[PDB]
Amino acid sequence: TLNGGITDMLTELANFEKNVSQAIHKYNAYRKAASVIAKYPHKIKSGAEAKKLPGVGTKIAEKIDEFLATGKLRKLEKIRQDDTSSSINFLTRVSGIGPSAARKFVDEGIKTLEDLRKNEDKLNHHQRIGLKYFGDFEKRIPREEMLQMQDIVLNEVKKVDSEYIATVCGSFRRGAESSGDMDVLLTHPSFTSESTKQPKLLHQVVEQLQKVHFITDTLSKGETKFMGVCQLPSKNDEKEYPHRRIDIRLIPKDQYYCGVLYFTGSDIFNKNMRAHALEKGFTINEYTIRPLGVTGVAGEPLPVDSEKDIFDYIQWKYREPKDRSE
DNA sequence: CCGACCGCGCATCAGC
DNA sequence: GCTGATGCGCG
DNA sequence: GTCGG
Ligand SMILES: [Ca+2]
Ligand SMILES: [Mg+2]
Ligand SMILES: [Mg+2]
Ligand SMILES: [Mg+2]
Repeated sequence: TLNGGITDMLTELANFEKNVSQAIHKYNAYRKAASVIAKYPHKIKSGAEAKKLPGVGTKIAEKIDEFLATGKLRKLEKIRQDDTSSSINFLTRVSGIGPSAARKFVDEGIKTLEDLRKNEDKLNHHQRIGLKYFGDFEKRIPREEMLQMQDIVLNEVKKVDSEYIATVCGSFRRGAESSGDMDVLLTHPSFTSESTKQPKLLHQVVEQLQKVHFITDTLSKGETKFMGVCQLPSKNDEKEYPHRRIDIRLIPKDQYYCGVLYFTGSDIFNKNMRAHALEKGFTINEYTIRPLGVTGVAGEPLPVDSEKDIFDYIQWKYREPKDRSE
């Protein structure tokens, strides 16, 4: 947190551009600058110093000078004062409400938690669950609780079929002491890039977890991706644990390494890595890495036997998960 | 300058 | 019903 | 908003 004041300001700018301006490229610009600054091992003394980092340009450097000088940013002070902007920023904190819906609700005079509660009829299923657990979803998950959650998911999955393999990814795999949610990567030998030998592979796991009352709500669900809600069991006489977000992704077994690279993140790391891939003449998704032809069209999937193979193709030294928290 | 900025699953809607 | 676009979300 | 060519 050497430069926490600066990274916080940039993150707030990023969110404004995403949520209010709907300017996704500016959102990404601010996030990139925040990330490069967060990893910079010196306390920043000037905008000039910051501008030497990639992703920090003239405008952000000027903002950093203002912030260092006064401890604030006039641009943000004004944004905080603005009713429409503040309302839109708030509503987007509900899962399922993005920039477009938030502005639509604000138009219709729905702009507070109270307003949402009285207008449940205007929400879709995802938004209604997001509102229901608004408080809980803002809380972080102590790694101690992530470990208990891991034990439950891994054991319940084993009970369904011993051939499943469940891997907890995201911030947890990066070694974080707390996580925003739980991300589970699932494989089964019956599901590969070549064939699907059993139907309902994801379904059966989701069903078992609902049966033991671990999964409590569903935000969205398909053949390969589940997004929903879960909760640890609590003991006699004790307060219940908060409800938590859970994501489950079923990946073809022979594409596990690309899948775990993707699902481990961070999100900014993934964007950085994929961009570099392109520069090197490859394209990366959660399934494969493929060479780009002279025309720029993706060729056939390259052989991958480890996460490190992917790094090797794009000529990056291997980075352990704990070093991917960008 | 300026285009180029990752990549994709699921839900919802418009148009047919 | 299907296809395509869009919104939202995952990392 | 940034920056590579
Ligand atoms: Ca996230
Ligand atoms: Mg996560
Ligand atoms: Mg996340
Ligand atoms: Mg997640």
